[PDB]
Amino acid sequence: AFAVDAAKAYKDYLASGGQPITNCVKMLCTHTGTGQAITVTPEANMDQESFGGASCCLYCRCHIDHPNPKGFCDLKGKYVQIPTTCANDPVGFTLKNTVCTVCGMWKGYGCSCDQ
Amino acid sequence: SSQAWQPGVAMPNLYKMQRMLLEKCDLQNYGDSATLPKGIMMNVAKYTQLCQYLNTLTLAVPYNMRVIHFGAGSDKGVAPGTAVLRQWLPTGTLLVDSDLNDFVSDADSTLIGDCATVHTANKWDLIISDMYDPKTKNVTKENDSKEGFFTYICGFIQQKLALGGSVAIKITEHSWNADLYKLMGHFAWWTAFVTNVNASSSEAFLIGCNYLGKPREQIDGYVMHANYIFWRNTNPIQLSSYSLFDMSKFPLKLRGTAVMSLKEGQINDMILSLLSKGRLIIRENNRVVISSDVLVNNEN
Ligand SMILES: Nc1ncnc2c1c(I)cn2[C@@H]1O[C@H](CO)[C@@H](O)[C@H]1O
Ligand SMILES: [Zn+2]
Ligand SMILES: [Zn+2]
Repeated sequence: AFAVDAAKAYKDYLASGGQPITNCVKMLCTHTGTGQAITVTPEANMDQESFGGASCCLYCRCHIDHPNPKGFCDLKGKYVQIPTTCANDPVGFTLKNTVCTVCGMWKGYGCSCDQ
Repeated sequence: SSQAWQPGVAMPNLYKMQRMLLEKCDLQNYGDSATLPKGIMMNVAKYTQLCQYLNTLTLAVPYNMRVIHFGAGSDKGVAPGTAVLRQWLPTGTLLVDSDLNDFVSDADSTLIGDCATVHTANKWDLIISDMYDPKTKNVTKENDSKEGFFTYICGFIQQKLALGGSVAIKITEHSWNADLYKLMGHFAWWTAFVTNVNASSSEAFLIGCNYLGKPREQIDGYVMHANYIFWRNTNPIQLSSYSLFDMSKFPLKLRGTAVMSLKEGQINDMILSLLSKGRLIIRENNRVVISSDVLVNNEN
């Protein structure tokens, strides 16, 4: 079957110098949270921004089916923590990275499990 | 000030008691804009301040709380206000939102269409509306009570707001409804709340606190809106984002308020007192079921 590869398209578009998706919904919070990647309430630490999840989901924002047989969205209804250094492109960040299934931190941005 | 360190300013009781005539609204800081924290949307700041204020009221906060949010979309296609509400509300709160125009949301369920098409089987503990038509801001025409979605909201409150529940409905100088003010008299308490980040606007949130299902007070909505405008016209509010920087006590406390199903004959004065204190919600505790009417038409 033919299916649009939306993730590859955004990644290629970024590399080509396209402006990252904007209007991701950044939350006010204490910035004293756990720092885990995807949480039921904002959990940014001092090095992170917390965003409304739907607004950082490429599939939600571009009105395309989620890459999941169930069509279930990982981010909608939750909050995603983005390193402040990457918060200019929360959608790119969530797309290009992965959450540790053990500690819940972003691999390489908080996960200390291979230490 | 004092005021500048609050999330905003609530209409002083003495203004509510006046009998003013409706005048044009001329705000001294009409052109000012608040300096928002870096990267924060106006609607996030505004809803944060609204919720900070609601934290000071006697809201009923049951388990299995149900909240519906009208006017939740944006020209950007996202729902900043819903995102703040879901952060504020206890985890597990059922949150439904809606807007005329399509948008993506963190709500548990979203309905796209005119709010007049929306129906729910269940009652609600909190109703938030940011609905607004900017075509109402027409300074060249008389400022009469508006109908449209305000007519829907008034009926929706009377039919589907649990006793003990509360509302926050956005108004402006020109976006208002007299019956909605009159319905504020059916709550234990009410105010018009102006956020400090948006204090240069005639916007306010008309807040009804603890619904009683009957009038506690007879309010003339035409006069009351005139009273609101008179307050705004004579009380410049200093733009302020100070409260946004202190989010430590932001989440709404899950009070576990009691929910009972009761028939009208059972609502005695002791129940009414409990309702008025934020200590009771009266409604079915059944499933939340919603729908939107869809008009079917041909083009061929
Ligand atoms: N009758 C309606 N039913 C539902 N939503 C409504 C309306 C009207 I009139 C306006 N809006 C929504 O209000 C948002 C703020 O202007 C906007 O997002 C706008 O779309
Ligand atoms: Zn999604
Ligand atoms: Zn890990």
